[PDB]
This record gives sequence, structure tokens and C-alpha cells, in this order.
Amino acid sequence: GKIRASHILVADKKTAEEVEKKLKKGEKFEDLAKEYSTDSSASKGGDLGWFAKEGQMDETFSKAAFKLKTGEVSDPVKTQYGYHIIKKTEE
Repeated sequence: GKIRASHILVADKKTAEEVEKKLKKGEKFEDLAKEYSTDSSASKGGDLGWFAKEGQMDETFSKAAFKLKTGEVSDPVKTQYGYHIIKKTEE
């Protein structure tokens, strides 16, 4: 099957550690994507549309996205592109 989620991607973990604090401070994940993400998804509030566990974004990212439940947010994930952060939005 498939799921839908939103993400934030950064060049190194030091930017992701600030986003983890910002998420507890009160700012929404969908607006932090417009302020901290470096992927083209930033202007969409981090959204990626529907995808599968097989590795459509990255083989490490997809496993973390599928562990979640709709509404839940994830701790940082290393890939070949940088450090990602994920939040599931539909299933």
C-alpha cells in the first residue's frame, strides 16, 4: 500500500536540532518547513504526496515514515542527501 507525509531536509544535524526545539516551542511543522527545509518541498509546507515503503524518497526515510501514525512526528534521519525530519499526514 501507500501513505502521505510531510518533511524537512537540512545539510547537517545542527539545523535539525533547532527544529526539534522549535516543534516543542509551539511553531507548526508545516510552517517550519518554509523556514528550515532546503528541498523544493519547503514551499508546499514539506508535503510529498502519496508514496510507499520501498524507498521512493530514500531507503532509510521510507522506513521511518511508515513507523508513524497520521498526525505523529519523527526524530531526525540520515540519508545520502542530508538529515531529514518527517511527520505523517494521511493513510
